[PDB]
Amino acid sequence: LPRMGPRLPFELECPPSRGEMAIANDLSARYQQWVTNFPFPHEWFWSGTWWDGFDEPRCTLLEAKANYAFLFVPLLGVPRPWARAKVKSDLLQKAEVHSDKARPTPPVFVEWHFLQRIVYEYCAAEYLRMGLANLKAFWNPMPGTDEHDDYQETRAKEQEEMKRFCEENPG
Amino acid sequence: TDAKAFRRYIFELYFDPARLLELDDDQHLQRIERFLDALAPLHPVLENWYLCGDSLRDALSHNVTEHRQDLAKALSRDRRTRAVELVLWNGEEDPLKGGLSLDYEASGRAVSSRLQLEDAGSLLQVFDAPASSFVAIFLAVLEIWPETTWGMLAPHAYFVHQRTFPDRRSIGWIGFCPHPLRATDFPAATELVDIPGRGTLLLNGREPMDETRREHFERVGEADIKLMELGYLPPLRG
Repeated sequence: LPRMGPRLPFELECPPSRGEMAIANDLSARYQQWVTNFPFPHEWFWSGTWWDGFDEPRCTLLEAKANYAFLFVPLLGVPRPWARAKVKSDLLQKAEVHSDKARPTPPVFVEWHFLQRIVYEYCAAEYLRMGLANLKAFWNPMPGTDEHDDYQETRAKEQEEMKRFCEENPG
Repeated sequence: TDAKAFRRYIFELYFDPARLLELDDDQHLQRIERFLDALAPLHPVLENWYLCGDSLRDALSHNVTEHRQDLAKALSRDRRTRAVELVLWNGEEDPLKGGLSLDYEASGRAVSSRLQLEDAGSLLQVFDAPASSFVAIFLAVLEIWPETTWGMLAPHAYFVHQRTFPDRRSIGWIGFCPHPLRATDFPAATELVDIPGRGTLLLNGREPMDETRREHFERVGEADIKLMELGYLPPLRG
């Protein structure tokens, strides 16, 4: 039952709106534009911290991660041993500093959207064991990819598994 | 024995962040050096240690056990809130053959001052007697780091979803508790190893824990409950 992703608007109480857009220093670029609708390399800079995107209506800061499966063993579910340094600094440490830098935890949520599934699966578990309550992880792939394909048939196989179970039961 | 579907395992040891922060770059490097020396006799995959890399080939360029002067190259020092960070790996790419890495971070926060080995499950593939060998590692850390405040070897699946107190740590299959414990207060198959004035090592059975058989599951659950009842079970964030 993977987390359902909301949609994103366009752009140009919830503090992050006191930030602005800055320049950060192309499969990865495309996917962040698809998750954030932020033009070129612009990113949201608030609380002295970088965020890939910002949903001001939903009061949610956004981050997108793509092309990190080569750093994992695709079946065991663990990162390759030599790649533990990159996973720590790129995927785990930056995700802690994000959960730490939100103040009103009722309105301010953070969401990490992963193109790839095994990267989402690892991160979602590692985020729960770190005490990151206000950070949710999503497998939200941009279309025209192998993933989007396995995404459509996964939600299709859920409605199928739900079709049989529901009509033969109360729930 | 090598298997096709094995169990991911967490192997973590926490330290006092305040005391560990004040160690300089030179004292940190002797701790890690001693640690790698204590790992060497336990299995041949734990002899060599390589550096992290962008690719697989870049991660095999430098051998810190063959070239010892290159160990200082893998120690970071932040300008605000000095925080050392060290990541090695043994040199094996496949966890099924013993591929494992060493992550040693001490920044000054309770949650961020720890030492761990990624996928203890790789060691389960290589360890004939996993109990005796893992206890050796614990005793090595306690010998080398007197600042140790906790340690936990537990299945990743258990500790994330099935553990008794979700706002607390766990003792896992083999955990360290920094107190004197009483063999009366724990299940029969749970055996203790007191450290002179340091604490107790718990061993919930000598057989590797499983999260699908009830004989293993109840043994560490009762253990966790007694630790919480005595007020020795720490919370997660701290």
